[PDB]
Amino acid sequence: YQGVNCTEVPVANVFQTRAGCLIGAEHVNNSYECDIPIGAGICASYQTASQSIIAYTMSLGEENSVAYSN
Amino acid sequence: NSIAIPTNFTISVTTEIIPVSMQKVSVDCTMYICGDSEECSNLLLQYGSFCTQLNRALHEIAVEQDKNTQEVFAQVKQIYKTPPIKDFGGFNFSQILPDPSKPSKRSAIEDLLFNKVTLQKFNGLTVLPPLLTDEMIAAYTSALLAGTITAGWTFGAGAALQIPFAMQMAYRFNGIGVTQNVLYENQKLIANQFNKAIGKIQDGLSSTASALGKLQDVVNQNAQALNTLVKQLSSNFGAISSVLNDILSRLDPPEAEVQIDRLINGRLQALNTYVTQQLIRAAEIRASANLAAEKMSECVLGQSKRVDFCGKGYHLMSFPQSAPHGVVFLHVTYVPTQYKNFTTAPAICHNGKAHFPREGVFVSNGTHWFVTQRNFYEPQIITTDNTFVSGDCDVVIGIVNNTVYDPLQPELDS
Amino acid sequence: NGLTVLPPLLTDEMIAAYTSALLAGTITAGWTFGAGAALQIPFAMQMAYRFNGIGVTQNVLYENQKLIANQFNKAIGKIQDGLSSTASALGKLQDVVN
Amino acid sequence: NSIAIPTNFTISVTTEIIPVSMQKVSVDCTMYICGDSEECSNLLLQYGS
Amino acid sequence: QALNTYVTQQLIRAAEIRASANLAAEKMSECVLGQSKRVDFCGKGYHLM
Ligand SMILES: *[C@@H]1O[C@H](CO)[C@@H](O[C@@H]2O[C@H](CO)[C@@H](O[C@@H]3O[C@H](CO[C@H]4O[C@H](CO)[C@@H](O)[C@H](O)[C@@H]4O)[C@@H](O)[C@H](O[C@H]4O[C@H](CO)[C@@H](O)[C@H](O)[C@@H]4O)[C@@H]3O)[C@H](O)[C@H]2NC(C)=O)[C@H](O)[C@H]1NC(C)=O
Ligand SMILES: *[C@@H]1O[C@H](CO)[C@@H](O[C@@H]2O[C@H](CO)[C@@H](O[C@@H]3O[C@H](CO[C@H]4O[C@H](CO)[C@@H](O)[C@H](O)[C@@H]4O)[C@@H](O)[C@H](O[C@H]4O[C@H](CO)[C@@H](O)[C@H](O)[C@@H]4O)[C@@H]3O)[C@H](O)[C@H]2NC(C)=O)[C@H](O)[C@H]1NC(C)=O
Ligand SMILES: *[C@@H]1O[C@H](CO)[C@@H](O[C@@H]2O[C@H](CO)[C@@H](O[C@@H]3O[C@H](CO[C@H]4O[C@H](CO)[C@@H](O)[C@H](O)[C@@H]4O)[C@@H](O)[C@H](O[C@H]4O[C@H](CO)[C@@H](O)[C@H](O)[C@@H]4O)[C@@H]3O)[C@H](O)[C@H]2NC(C)=O)[C@H](O)[C@H]1NC(C)=O
Ligand SMILES: *[C@@H]1O[C@H](CO)[C@@H](O[C@@H]2O[C@H](CO)[C@@H](O[C@@H]3O[C@H](CO[C@H]4O[C@H](CO)[C@@H](O)[C@H](O)[C@@H]4O)[C@@H](O)[C@H](O[C@H]4O[C@H](CO)[C@@H](O)[C@H](O)[C@@H]4O)[C@@H]3O)[C@H](O)[C@H]2NC(C)=O)[C@H](O)[C@H]1NC(C)=O
Ligand SMILES: *[C@@H]1O[C@H](CO)[C@@H](O[C@@H]2O[C@H](CO)[C@@H](O[C@@H]3O[C@H](CO[C@H]4O[C@H](CO)[C@@H](O)[C@H](O)[C@@H]4O)[C@@H](O)[C@H](O[C@H]4O[C@H](CO)[C@@H](O)[C@H](O)[C@@H]4O)[C@@H]3O)[C@H](O)[C@H]2NC(C)=O)[C@H](O)[C@H]1NC(C)=O
Ligand SMILES: *[C@@H]1O[C@H](CO)[C@@H](O[C@@H]2O[C@H](CO)[C@@H](O)[C@H](O)[C@H]2NC(C)=O)[C@H](O)[C@H]1NC(C)=O
Ligand SMILES: *[C@@H]1O[C@H](CO)[C@@H](O[C@@H]2O[C@H](CO)[C@@H](O)[C@H](O)[C@H]2NC(C)=O)[C@H](O)[C@H]1NC(C)=O
Ligand SMILES: *[C@@H]1O[C@H](CO)[C@@H](O[C@@H]2O[C@H](CO)[C@@H](O)[C@H](O)[C@H]2NC(C)=O)[C@H](O)[C@H]1NC(C)=O
Ligand SMILES: *[C@@H]1O[C@H](CO)[C@@H](O[C@@H]2O[C@H](CO)[C@@H](O)[C@H](O)[C@H]2NC(C)=O)[C@H](O)[C@H]1NC(C)=O
Ligand SMILES: *[C@@H]1O[C@H](CO)[C@@H](O[C@@H]2O[C@H](CO)[C@@H](O)[C@H](O)[C@H]2NC(C)=O)[C@H](O)[C@H]1NC(C)=O
Ligand SMILES: *[C@@H]1O[C@H](CO)[C@@H](O)[C@H](O)[C@H]1NC(C)=O
Repeated sequence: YQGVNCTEVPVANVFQTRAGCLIGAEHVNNSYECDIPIGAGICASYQTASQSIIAYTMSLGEENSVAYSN
Repeated sequence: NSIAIPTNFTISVTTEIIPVSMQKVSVDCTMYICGDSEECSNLLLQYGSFCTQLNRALHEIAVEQDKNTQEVFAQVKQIYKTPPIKDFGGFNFSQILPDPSKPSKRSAIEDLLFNKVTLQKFNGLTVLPPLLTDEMIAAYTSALLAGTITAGWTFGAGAALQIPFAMQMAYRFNGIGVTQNVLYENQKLIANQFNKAIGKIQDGLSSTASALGKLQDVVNQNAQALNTLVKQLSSNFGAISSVLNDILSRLDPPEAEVQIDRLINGRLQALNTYVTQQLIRAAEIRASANLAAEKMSECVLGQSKRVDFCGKGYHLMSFPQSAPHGVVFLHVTYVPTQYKNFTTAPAICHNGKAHFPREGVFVSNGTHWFVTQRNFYEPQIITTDNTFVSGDCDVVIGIVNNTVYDPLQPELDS
Repeated sequence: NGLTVLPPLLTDEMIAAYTSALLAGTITAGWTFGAGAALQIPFAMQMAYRFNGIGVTQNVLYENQKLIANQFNKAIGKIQDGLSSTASALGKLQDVVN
Repeated sequence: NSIAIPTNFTISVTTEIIPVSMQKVSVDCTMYICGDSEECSNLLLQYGS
Repeated sequence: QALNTYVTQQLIRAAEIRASANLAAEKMSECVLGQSKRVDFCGKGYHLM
């Protein structure tokens, strides 16, 4: 529900994101590559554990480190 | 028979601003025309499927905006962290690298840029947020800049190791037509000029306010379009009033239908005009974004030989900085400053043969003859290692008579 | 009927002056041009320097200068005659007006 | 095991034509629709801007 | 309706002309003020002037 407040959402597994109210997805805090874009940096995907859809913040890539010298 | 050759140089830094994306807008077709009314809603179904077409067009524009941003900024998927040792041979990069002491991981110049751009729902109009937040854009830009600075010409190939910065500067000096010894003997002066130019750009941004007119124009145009669309909702269009509730509460259905029809036609025309002009403006913005992506890939990740594609002069480096709905480039160039006069010749005749320079020009300061390169004055003795031989001394127009030295005879004598 | 056409900001003489200044500066200043402190660089040296950028050595130009100049002059004259005879050269510019 | 190498050259000059700008036109909206008529002018104000 | 049609088509034509002008400016800066290594950007063959 785009641009809506869950407290209260009379027009309506409940989570308040920066893009609106999301119903039917489970929130996690592990970042991954975007699969289905929601908006404001939030992405969603379904994967194994059956019929479970999760919402996470997008990841920008694999970190790289180099040895510093002169 | 004259030629001018520079005896000095200066380092120059300029800026460039390019729009990338614009605001995303969604509109409810029936709510705009027949907001909370059933007679109007039932009359609207007689017109077919205009609302679906308008909604589809606006949705395609909204998707294209995110595609533009993704194409411009997310080019390289490796994240490089800020070097812990800020030793780059004397080059100051503090004003363009992220500030670790602030909650928003922006550089000082990005903070200056993000403070110069400034700045109806129940009519069915909604603005929805972009996919990538500003922090993500800043992170992409920072990773790109740090990787370019630290990895040199390796960068995306993987197995990256810290390449010394002065080696990169010498290698890019070589691509203009100047030998490395110039940089390795004027390093401190070059670094001083670079730092002064960066500070000058910072001050110029801190004082002037009209730098970002390119980015301000897009916002102004979009706001004006939306304001006109909203104001067209109070027109009469030949009916008795511009309120549906009034005419529903006053008149009977048989004539209310006629006047509601007039109002419906007016509102439909307004929506059509808005959508068409938005489509054209989106096409223009897409062209600008394509230019920005080409500029990034050809100037930030390599050297460009195209004239005036990366600022005025000979291109050395360029650094990106993020701006609201846009991108800013900082081009570093080489500019010769102090010229001097000499006499020149096309060829040298020594003992019945003509000599041409392998590189550079033959130059004379009144008595002696030397050979230098065109972009910096560095005379040296004319030998058989600097030149090559072709033909005799009667076809070239303007040949001289003296004189080629052999670097072997002293060795053979001893 | 309410329709008006209003003139451009730069007249044709100004456009011609800009073009002439650009061409003369390019011909006389060679690779210096906009850097300032301009001095007349001999034209044959510019031609040799641009020959070097293709993959041909300078001695070719310095030994075939007269033939090269003859071919250049003949080509310029041929273009002039072709413009003086043919009328459909500027269809690109005619289409916009039409 | 063969190769061809030129033994001569010629200088060539060609042309190219590019449009730059077009004609500038200004139109009076009310004079076109309701040229010199007050009833039409007053009816036009009902259509907004 | 007539005025609306005229204005819209003029807008599209102006966009096309602007693209052509951008090409002309790039051509001037890359072919008149320097040598170009891009194939067939400045005529057929190897570019000199
Ligand atoms: C090629 O181009 C470069 C670039 O300009 C030039 O060579 C340098 O030119 C700069 C000026 O453009 C010179 O800088 C000035 O030097 C004067 C003498 O230097 C002595 O004094 C300073 C004082 O700090 C010492 O640090 C230095 O080591 C020397 O002992 C100074 O009098 C000047 O300082 C004054 O002005 C500055 C502001 O400009 C103030 O900040 C100072 O406090 C002071 O009031 C200034 O430092 C420099 O000396 C030149 N040589 C170098 C860098 O080696 C030439 O034009 C040219 N070089 C060629 C052809 O070789
Ligand atoms: C090149 O890299 C060097 C480090 O390698 C940088 O040097 C430091 O830069 C910081 C940032 O400008 C300086 O911190 C500043 O300190 C000021 C107070 O101390 C200075 O001024 C007093 C006199 O009042 C001197 O006695 C003292 O020694 C210092 O010189 C603060 O007032 C500054 O804050 C002000 O400016 C910032 C600009 O970002 C504003 O945001 C603030 O609101 C405030 O108005 C600032 O914090 C530090 O002093 C520098 N070190 C030294 C030794 O001078 C160079 O800045 C860097 N240069 C470039 C061009 O990149
Ligand atoms: C660049 O360098 C070249 C070579 O070093 C110079 O070319 C020589 O120039 C000198 C003059 O400075 C020439 O010397 C003169 O030659 C005359 C012609 O005779 C020669 O040519 C004929 C051609 O048919 C031959 O058959 C003949 O055998 C000779 O080889 C002579 O008549 C001259 O003699 C007269 O003048 C002298 C002046 O001192 C008197 O002493 C004599 O008694 C006599 O009156 C004179 O010797 C020489 O021939 C040139 N060499 C060639 C190969 O052409 C360029 O001049 C020089 N250019 C510059 C700008 O410095
Ligand atoms: C290369 O540069 C040289 C100079 O360095 C130019 O040479 C002169 O060019 C001008 C312009 O074409 C010539 O002037 C012409 O003179 C004609 C009359 O004299 C010629 O013809 C008679 C025979 O009738 C000969 O006896 C006489 O010697 C001359 O050869 C005029 O009739 C011409 O005018 C006609 O053409 C012009 C074209 O612009 C039209 O506008 C006129 O209306 C008219 O129809 C013209 O004025 C001059 O004669 C040339 N000099 C010499 C010595 O021949 C070259 O033209 C130039 N070439 C290129 C390709 O750039
Ligand atoms: C590489 O390519 C070049 C370019 O073509 C060629 O070398 C030249 O080839 C041209 C022919 O394409 C030659 O031009 C002709 O030369 C003939 C002999 O030249 C003598 O006679 C002329 C008469 O004016 C004298 O001026 C000259 O100095 C010589 O003494 C002439 O008979 C031709 O003139 C006739 O035709 C022209 C029109 O073409 C008329 O205007 C004349 O009045 C006359 O009727 C013509 O001039 C040219 O000489 C060649 N030059 C050189 C240096 O070779 C070759 O194909 C090739 N060169 C190589 C491989 O070395
Ligand atoms: C929409 O929900 C947000 C919650 O994220 C509200 O923001 C806070 O709401 C609580 C109570 O709902 C207040 O006590 C806080 O002061 C609010 N914070 C801020 C920064 O405003 C927000 O008020 C809600 N909006 C509406 C219109 O109800
Ligand atoms: C990841 O998410 C979990 C939620 O399941 C976090 O656990 C909660 O964290 C909040 C604060 O962020 C606490 O107030 C709750 O008490 C925690 N709940 C439980 C059951 O532990 C977890 O902290 C998150 N991970 C990180 C690193 O913040
Ligand atoms: C590049 O690789 C060399 C070895 O191939 C690294 O040398 C190592 O240096 C560390 C100390 O910094 C020693 O403890 C190791 O024993 C060295 N390796 C060998 C095989 O002798 C070098 O450090 C690497 N470059 C950087 C910047 O770390
Ligand atoms: C380039 O500068 C030199 C100075 O180094 C100029 O030489 C002068 O030439 C004039 C005659 O042309 C003499 O009267 C002066 O005495 C010369 N000056 C010196 C210091 O010798 C030279 O003219 C300049 N180049 C051009 C093309 O004028
Ligand atoms: C400029 O010309 C002068 C001659 O007028 C050159 O002076 C001589 O140069 C040689 C070799 O360069 C030295 O061995 C002599 O000792 C010099 N003589 C004097 C009196 O200094 C000078 O070298 C030339 N300079 C340049 C940069 O071309
Ligand atoms: C790297 O080497 C330079 C000399 O080449 C020296 O000045 C500098 O202190 C060294 N830094 C580190 C971190 O080893």
